[PDB]
Amino acid sequence: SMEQVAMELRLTELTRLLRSVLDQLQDKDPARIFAQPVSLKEVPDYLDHIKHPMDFATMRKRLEAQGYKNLHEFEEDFDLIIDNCMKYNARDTVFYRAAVRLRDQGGVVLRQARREVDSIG
Repeated sequence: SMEQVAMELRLTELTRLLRSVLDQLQDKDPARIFAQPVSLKEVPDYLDHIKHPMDFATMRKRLEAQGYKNLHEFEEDFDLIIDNCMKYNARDTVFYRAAVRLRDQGGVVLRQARREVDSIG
């Protein structure tokens, strides 16, 4: 149906906007601490601690399959990146600190992304 196509075009345009958002958030991680999944070879207990691991490569795979239906879903995954790190790692670590700085810097990007999502529809 034409209605189905129109909905598909809206999801495509959302995907474009989310890709730009993703790029901007990942620029706020110049150390590439959040770029890839925590390796279970290197941190074998990780899944005892963290029940829903997340990282930027995993988000990018979801995104390119148009797997984010709205901005809330994308933000949920971004928050997992931060929140998982802040639980597993202590306050005195480069990991935790990186997460805090990513959260603080990413909030600015996401604030305007929400306005754009609402504005364009």
